[PDB]
Amino acid sequence: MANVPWAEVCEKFQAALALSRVELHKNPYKSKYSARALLEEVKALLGPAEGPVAQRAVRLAVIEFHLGVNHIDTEELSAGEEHLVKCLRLLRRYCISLCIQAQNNLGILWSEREEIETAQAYLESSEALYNQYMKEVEKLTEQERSKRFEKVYTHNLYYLAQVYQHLEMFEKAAHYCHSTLKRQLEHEWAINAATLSQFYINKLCFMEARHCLSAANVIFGQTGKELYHQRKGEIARCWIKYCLTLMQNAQLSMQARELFLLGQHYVFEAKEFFQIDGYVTDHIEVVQDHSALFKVLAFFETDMERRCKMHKRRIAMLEPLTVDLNPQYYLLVNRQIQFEIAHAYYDMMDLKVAIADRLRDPDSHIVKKINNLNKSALKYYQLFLDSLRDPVLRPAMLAKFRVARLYGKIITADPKKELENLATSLEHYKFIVDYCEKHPEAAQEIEVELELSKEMVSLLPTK
Repeated sequence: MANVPWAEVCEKFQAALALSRVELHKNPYKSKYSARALLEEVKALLGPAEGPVAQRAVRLAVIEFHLGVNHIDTEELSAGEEHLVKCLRLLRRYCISLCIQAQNNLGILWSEREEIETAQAYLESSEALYNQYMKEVEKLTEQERSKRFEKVYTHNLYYLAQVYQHLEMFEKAAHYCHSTLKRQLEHEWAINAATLSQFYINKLCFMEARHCLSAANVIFGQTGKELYHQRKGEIARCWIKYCLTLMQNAQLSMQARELFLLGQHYVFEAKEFFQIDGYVTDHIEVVQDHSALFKVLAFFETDMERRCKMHKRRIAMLEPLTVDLNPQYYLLVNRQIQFEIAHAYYDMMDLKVAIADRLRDPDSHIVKKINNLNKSALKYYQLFLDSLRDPVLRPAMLAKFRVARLYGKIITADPKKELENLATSLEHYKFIVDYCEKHPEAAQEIEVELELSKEMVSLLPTK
């Protein structure tokens, strides 16, 4: 009886790799266990009871890899981690192939472990050994022993980017997954381009964002081609990040018309695909960003009126979609859309006071439009307080100031209703401030303004 020759280890390699490869397809309670039983039969066939004879070293390294895949098959990886760290110690005492296989095993076990600090420390040590390899002091190859190193480099870099994005670490993780995108398109990419564009939204450089993002669009066009599509939601979030980039560029510009034209084309194609791909919550977000871009995209005086009735038609298309279901989720999104229509009525009232400042106020159709708008906004604020119990510092104070101005300037009734309405607004925020015991931001000067208003409307209508 001699030792294990090359033919026996090659037929064992072929059999084990072929059955594990046809088992990882996942076309069951025993077939995966039959692959694990064959591999533990090889484990018993090992029999452990320059350097030494390299056949034993190669077979122990590949059987440590097979023990690791058996442990990830059985989800009891403690003995697998023990055997692999002993393999790491014996390869330290005992190079390309062994260290890259040990590093892939370490990466997959510390990705299984989900402990952040140990996984990131082991990934930094494998990266340090990678930089040491870049320092640099057979029969049937895949591609010159280079394609295997290429794919495990991309896999290890994507997994360390995942461990880094489990932390905050945004700049270095973003650079690392951009390197994975470059290394992949030189030889999941939609979500990786999505988080690149989201980080660049969090950043300030948008030209490189548009460069890599249009590269993502043209490789979506030239992907080349089953059941799990996900492209609808993926480019839906891409259109979402497109309008968020439009939001931040309009915000930095406001605090020419080519932005209007690109907004027209991109949000038109976006709204077309958003009508294609569902939805309920996505459509709430759609009319949210549509109304918000209609607020931020200001042109002129007479251009404001058509834009206001445009986003009024937008919220009038929002409204009858969520009437039939009505969960408490509808109550929460009803509170958000009442805040949105409150902002829309604030913009409409700025339009109306500009019109009353520059043009004639007591005209018939203008009075009809403003009293219809006042009645609809009173109903909308009635629903907004119906979100509160009829029988956190910023939006409550903003809603109080908005309903205080609504109590103030919209009526020309018998001259006591506006006075009692501003009085109850003052007492409402007095109850708010003795209920919260906290200091406000602008409500103190709007309270002293409403107190002086209480004095002058206590004096002047009586005269």
